[PDB]
Amino acid sequence: DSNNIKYVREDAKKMHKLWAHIRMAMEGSRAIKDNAKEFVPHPDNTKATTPEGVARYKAYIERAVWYGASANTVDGMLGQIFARDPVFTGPEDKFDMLINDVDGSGLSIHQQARDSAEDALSLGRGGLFVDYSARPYIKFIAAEDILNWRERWVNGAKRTTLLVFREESDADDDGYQIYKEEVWRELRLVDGTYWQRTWRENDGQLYVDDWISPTKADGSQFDEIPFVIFGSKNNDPTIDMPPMRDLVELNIAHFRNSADYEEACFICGQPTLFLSGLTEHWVKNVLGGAVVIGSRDAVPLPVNAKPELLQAEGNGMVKEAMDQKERQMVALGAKLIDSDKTQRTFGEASMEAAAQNSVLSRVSKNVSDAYTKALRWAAMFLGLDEKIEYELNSDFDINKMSPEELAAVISAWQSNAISFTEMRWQIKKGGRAYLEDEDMRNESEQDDPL
Amino acid sequence: DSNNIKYVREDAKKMHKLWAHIRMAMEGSRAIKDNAKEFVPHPDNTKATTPEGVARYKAYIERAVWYGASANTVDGMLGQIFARDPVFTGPEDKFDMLINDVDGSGLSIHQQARDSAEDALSLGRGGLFVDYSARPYIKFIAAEDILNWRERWVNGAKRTTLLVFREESDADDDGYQIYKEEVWRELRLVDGTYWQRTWRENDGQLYVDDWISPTKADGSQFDEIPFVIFGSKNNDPTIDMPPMRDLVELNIAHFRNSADYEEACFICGQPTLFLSGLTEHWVKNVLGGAVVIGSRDAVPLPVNAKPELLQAEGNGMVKEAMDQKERQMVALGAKLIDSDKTQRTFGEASMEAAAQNSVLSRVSKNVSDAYTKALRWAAMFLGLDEKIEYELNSDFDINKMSPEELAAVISAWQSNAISFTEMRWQIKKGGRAYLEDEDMRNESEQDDPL
Amino acid sequence: KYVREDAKKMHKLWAHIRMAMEGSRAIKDNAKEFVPHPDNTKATTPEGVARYKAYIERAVWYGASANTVDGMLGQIFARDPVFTGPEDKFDMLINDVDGSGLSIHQQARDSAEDALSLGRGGLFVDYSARPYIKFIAAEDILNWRERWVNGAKRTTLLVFREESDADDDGYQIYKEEVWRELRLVDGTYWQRTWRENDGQLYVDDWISPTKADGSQFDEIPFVIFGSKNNDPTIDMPPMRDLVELNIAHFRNSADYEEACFICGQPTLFLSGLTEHWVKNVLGGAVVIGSRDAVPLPVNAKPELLQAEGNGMVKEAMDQKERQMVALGAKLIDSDKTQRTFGEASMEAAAQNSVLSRVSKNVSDAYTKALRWAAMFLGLDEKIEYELNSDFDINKMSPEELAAVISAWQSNAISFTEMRWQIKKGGRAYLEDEDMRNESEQDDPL
Amino acid sequence: FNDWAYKTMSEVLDQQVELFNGATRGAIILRSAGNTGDLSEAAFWAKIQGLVRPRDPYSNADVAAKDLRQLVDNTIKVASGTPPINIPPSMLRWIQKNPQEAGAVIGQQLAGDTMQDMLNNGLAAGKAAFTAGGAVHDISAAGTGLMTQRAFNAAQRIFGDRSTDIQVWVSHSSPLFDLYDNALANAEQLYVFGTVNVRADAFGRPIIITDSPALVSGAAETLRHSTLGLTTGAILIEQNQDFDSTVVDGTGKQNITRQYQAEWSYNLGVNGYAYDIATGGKAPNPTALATAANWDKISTSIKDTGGVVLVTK
Amino acid sequence: QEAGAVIGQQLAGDTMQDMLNNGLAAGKAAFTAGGAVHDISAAGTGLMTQRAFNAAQRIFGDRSTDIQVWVSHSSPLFDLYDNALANAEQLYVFGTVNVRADAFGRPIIITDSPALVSGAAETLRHSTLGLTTGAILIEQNQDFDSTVVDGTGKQNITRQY
Repeated sequence: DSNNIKYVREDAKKMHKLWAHIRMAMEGSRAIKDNAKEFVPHPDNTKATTPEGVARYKAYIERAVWYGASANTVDGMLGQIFARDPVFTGPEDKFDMLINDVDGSGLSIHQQARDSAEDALSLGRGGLFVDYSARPYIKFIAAEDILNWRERWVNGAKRTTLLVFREESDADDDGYQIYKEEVWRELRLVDGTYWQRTWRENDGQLYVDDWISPTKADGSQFDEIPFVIFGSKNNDPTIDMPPMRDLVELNIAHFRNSADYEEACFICGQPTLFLSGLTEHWVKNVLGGAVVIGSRDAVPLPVNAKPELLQAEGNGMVKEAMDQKERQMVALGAKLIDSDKTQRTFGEASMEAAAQNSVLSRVSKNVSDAYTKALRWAAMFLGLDEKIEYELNSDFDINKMSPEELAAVISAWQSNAISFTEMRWQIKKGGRAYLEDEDMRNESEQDDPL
Repeated sequence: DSNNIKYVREDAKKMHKLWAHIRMAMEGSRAIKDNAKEFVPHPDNTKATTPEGVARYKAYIERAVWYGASANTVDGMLGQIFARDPVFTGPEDKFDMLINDVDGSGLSIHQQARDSAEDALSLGRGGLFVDYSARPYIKFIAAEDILNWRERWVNGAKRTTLLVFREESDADDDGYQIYKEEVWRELRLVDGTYWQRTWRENDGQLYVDDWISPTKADGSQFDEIPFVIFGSKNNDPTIDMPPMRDLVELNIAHFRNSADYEEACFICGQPTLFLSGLTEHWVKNVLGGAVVIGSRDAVPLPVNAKPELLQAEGNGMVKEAMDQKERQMVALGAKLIDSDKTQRTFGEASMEAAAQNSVLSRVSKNVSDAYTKALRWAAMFLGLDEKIEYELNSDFDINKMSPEELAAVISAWQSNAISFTEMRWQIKKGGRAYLEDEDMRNESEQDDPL
Repeated sequence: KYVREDAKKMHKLWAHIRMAMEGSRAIKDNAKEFVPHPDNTKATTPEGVARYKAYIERAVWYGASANTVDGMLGQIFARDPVFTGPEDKFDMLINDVDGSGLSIHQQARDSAEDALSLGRGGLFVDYSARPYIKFIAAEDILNWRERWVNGAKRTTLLVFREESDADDDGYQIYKEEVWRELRLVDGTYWQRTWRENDGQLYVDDWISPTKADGSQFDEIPFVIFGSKNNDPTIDMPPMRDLVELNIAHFRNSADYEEACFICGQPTLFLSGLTEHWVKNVLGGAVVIGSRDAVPLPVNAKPELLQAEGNGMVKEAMDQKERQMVALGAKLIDSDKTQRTFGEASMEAAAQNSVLSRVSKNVSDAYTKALRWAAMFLGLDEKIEYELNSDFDINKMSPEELAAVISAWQSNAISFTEMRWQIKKGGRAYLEDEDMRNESEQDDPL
Repeated sequence: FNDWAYKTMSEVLDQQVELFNGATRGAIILRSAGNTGDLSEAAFWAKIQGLVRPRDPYSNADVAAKDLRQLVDNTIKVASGTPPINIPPSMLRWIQKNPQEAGAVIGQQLAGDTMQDMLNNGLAAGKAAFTAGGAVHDISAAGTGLMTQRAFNAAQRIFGDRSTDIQVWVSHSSPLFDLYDNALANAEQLYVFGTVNVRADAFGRPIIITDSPALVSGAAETLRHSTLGLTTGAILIEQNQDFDSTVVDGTGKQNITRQYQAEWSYNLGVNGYAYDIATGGKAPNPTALATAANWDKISTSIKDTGGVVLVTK
Repeated sequence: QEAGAVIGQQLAGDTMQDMLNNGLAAGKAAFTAGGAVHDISAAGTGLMTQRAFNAAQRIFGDRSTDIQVWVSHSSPLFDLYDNALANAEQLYVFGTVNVRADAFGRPIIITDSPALVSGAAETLRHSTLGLTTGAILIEQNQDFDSTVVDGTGKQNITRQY
């Protein structure tokens, strides 16, 4: 039944195909090979109908090679984002329960943030949900589970009124645990008040719960839904296109060219004799249906007989095309692969460092804003201090910091230009220290060893 | 009370094929050639039906060459992540028995951490188990042994309700006689209490333990199951896709191309005379079925007879495919192999070092969190301090520290910026010290003997 | 699926690795298993076996694996391993580790080569009175168990083969065997030994060794060190694929050498020749020197034929030599290629991964053995034996000397640490105590 | 991978099966308790008939003799299962994020159908036991066949002074539609438009609708609906928590056959009745359970047994 | 899993029984093929006796002390017990009448191996074999495979070990 708790917006349904292709590209060779029916078109439909043709297609695909550079691009981009740990501003012991286990599963907020950035880089959509059970939990919802949202101009303000996201959990309520029970959360906003329901499909029946308005420590309910949708473009529920679409497409084209190249290498890659000007009589007399080709074994041939070894030579057009695609892939982002043959002198990349890490900066800022909002809502649940921030690493291209860098930062701290916390964070940025600020303070409180 | 103690969640069953493939790639040429049917497609299955066909396939596989760049990659990454030793923060004399023999078999925690991180690099899945016998022990459970798990949302908290793992063991019977007995451990979380059963099957009979709750030194049982699933992505019960899959695919393709290349070189590699414009009359006149080809002896041929010494030329398409596949394996950025012909500008890799050492940083943080949590669980078992850490070697591309680096570090230590212990850890990192901090302080407290 | 590891089937792999290490002779008397016969029909025949002998004898064994292990040992073993604790009390352990006068450093080197080559070994600390730190080969260990008791991974049983030769009045070669039998009952160590006299196994009753104070033992005095980790389970040898590459290169070189022997010599190939012309002027003898010229009939084309270079066989041989260097195994040096300083600094960590792993494993194994020896003698327990964890060591630079002393004047490095720095850098040889004794006096001036 | 989503639109179930535990004021219990064998019998003390006797103080004469007996309850184990399902390769074989032993819709339908089969077997067994115990009323000759509430008052009459124990009715949809139609045209006007929509039976007993085939018999004129009223804990269903499912691939034919089969069991018990395992079988069929003459009456009084069945056309 | 536990518990002992029985049968066959056999059955009463052990020890010549263990059936041991109990030769006293190491300190390992009975009814021929160290060598190949395959189509799911 449509118009249900499980109805999905149209544009999400349109985007599901692209998201599936991106996920398959992230998975690797197995997904692409199993689902190669649409990626690699059959060379001809005539045999594609026949079972001999589908056997040939199976041999064609199974021989192919999946480069898998798009997944490496993501992994590399995520590694660029995440070095050391994101900083946290505000009380720490008063937010320690969130740091140790953000959703009661022992998962630190760092790892959930890493996964959120991974999904905002690969398919470019995610969501953070802050709920109360005493402790507030910050959920993570994949873009595949976001299925409904609604926008209104309430007194001229963009207000997210409705939002339904799919919630999943293994069913353990006695019985036999046939399948896992499945949940939907209907988040509604009326007259500046946050309402919610919980729809459970158990045994084929859609249970519903009474409307409840989660309330803060002081009360007053809410004016906004504690759910932020972060993407590659901006933190709005409107769908933002995935960063990895082009690379996935180039990778797929490279994969099909690789399939063609491997077929050519399999068939025509072996040198072959091709004895010309031979008759059946001579072959049956002296050759006898078998030719010894060793160094010490010689073979005679009749008059005007020309033996010529044949195999397809290199620098072919298929290889040329796939090399062009490899260049195009590295041209659109070099996080996927590197080339030791390519020599780049230092001091030139500082001009293009800004334009290149554009996706990194956008994703980092989006995730930082989303997590700051989520932590502020969690504080509202707890009645804590709102003036807090959780910003990720915006300083990409990281490495161990040179002695001159350390001298400069120390000189900056000796003058009243960089505070002690900022200097310590800068030193930890370059991998020259690991101890936290308070421990170092307490250790340096003592007199000099001497 | 319980269902079958062995039951593989279908995801683990799906991942078993890929895990076996990656494990056998780590194995080397032996495993690949023992199971070549799954990787190397038969050149002609019509032959494969025949017995001479299987003889041909055996001869065509035994000549192949296994590169194994994947094993070298794993080794390189493991060496980079465990250069020097992981540091432990907290009481050390109290925790010394967990450091020296972490499972009671004299295996130091550093070696077990190395093995777990190796499995994280290869298969992207692992597990640490902390139990109480008396003293607590930290187990290591491979990816294949964790055969089921469960996630439930109770009070809005992602909780691991069930987690059963097959713990391999051995029977030391009266004699010296090989028995292989298995122990299955089921971990349950009911009404917020941790419960544990062992299916001992000692003597091959029912020794299934009952509902038992291991209890802390102070008491109060447990709030969470003391078992952590660490992976390449994050510390989730859900499967984390292996970081080695695409390299293994590339090595398998390179292996089949190498088999084809070896067949071509063995058959057509040797030069062959290919005498043409010949007749049997002349052959029996002069040659007599034996041609001398030394420099001291010459052989004539009749009119219009053209000898053409033929051999397979170089730079064939097979070498081209093999070379591009090796270059692709290197492009992925993996430290599988090196090339002295190539040159890289120093200071250029300083920008991409963050992206290249991504998987290393992710596995470092994941395993560090896993071991920190396991050590906290053991501390709660024995009621020690809770704020303890186990911080793996985060800094990569390690090298002997420069005199400039030494001077800068000493200058920083003399200023109230970097702690003495931090400076000592840095000096040990660069291979400029070996004694312990307290040992050096005790020795150097005295004035200079002069 | 597939069996755990290789189902402890590293026996043939260890044999192959040992034969590869032995050199060209061991490979050449094993060509049947390594180099397949080109033709089975010949292989049955006697001219076929003569052909195979000629085929294999002309081959050239490259022998890169032995150089790989030699380089790895040289990198690991520079100066001497460091010993921590009472050196005066443990001198009678270090000098004669097993009663033969062989220093502990040389046995450590042997165990390091065993770890690097086939990834297995064993240290056994027994009590004769004087503790003896034995070294047991990989093939000698022939049983081990993993019964876990009290919820803890424990090694309960372990039996290893122990080798000796008898000096009977007559210099007749007598090979007799001893089987030490280590067992662990109720967390307690028991042993029995066997003496064999040309097939006379004399068994001894189970015995309970005790420490100097007493309390007997809690764990077996035996550690199995491997390239991977110090675990009873079999660890993969580090040079498995390396041997495969060497063997493939060897067979390709056999083919190449056959080609060079047969078709490497150019020949005249006097095409268009009539036997009448031969018997007329050639007379069954062609003089080819520059002093004489040979005449030929009408429309005859002499042409020198010799197999040229850049063939596929040498292409594959160069590919496999490149593969060995590409693997990164310090096996050969290349005068042709050059690498900028600082580029290899980044990958120095990865290249020395197996080096660091083996160094740490052997250091931990020897540390544990020394703990057991101290337990037997009732000495201190805080003793360590750490190998050289800093590979590629060279003569340290004068600016590095300035840095080292400047660091020692500040209280950031100990005097012994500074002396170890200088010694490892090849700038001093006398012991720190001796230098202190000499320098405590007044200046010469 | 085209839809790339679980097709929950599948009609996993249609009959309302929310009839367990508190959904029926505890009339039908669905505890999860595992027990062995094919029977689970428990014995309580029998009620002595002539416990109190007239006595003659002037002359006692002969002395009679009374003995105490022991009655036996029964709980027959019922085993169900799933026919071999050959899962089609289809095209929706992308990696399923959440693992399901059967995958696709097999378990999504299996949970609902398991609950439906449990409820149908329980209702059929209840009807059979009540018919074998005499707690049956057949109002079919009179009028249309179902009255507004006089039909329920007849069951109250049958059960007697302990009628307060009966507190819920399980009925097919057609009897309740008939009751609605009767209410709309109130002959004896007691329904106003505000209170024309009533679920209970004017005695505080809620009526629960279910379309179970166990409550409908015959067709055309012989079509009969069975409305049964239960006391507290009248029908007990005990899940044996022994579920086993398998996925097997068959080879040898032109194409592979990937089959699925599941297996489970549960117990049934009716308050105040025993299953005559001697008359029936070790593993009763749904026909055997619904068949009478296999359900002996154990309790001495019909008031002790839980449940009465009302038959209306 | 209780069924599989029963399978394993019986299977361990049964595998060892099969290995030992095959080893003993092969050893007896090889020794008979090599001519190293002595038969006391035809000479007088056919029963175990110390003289029988000596006569069997007459093989191997001077290097006969290398024979270590006399593996045999239980019935020959009990025949030896019967002979020793009624010591017609004043060798055994009651305190030393039960010894399992009769042959000059060589013990007598006892097992009911059907490979050693080698007979039936009254024409049975019990066979005992004395061994040196390493005489019978049994080498497992460390290739143990256990497979549980399920089948569907029947009234119940079936398994197969």
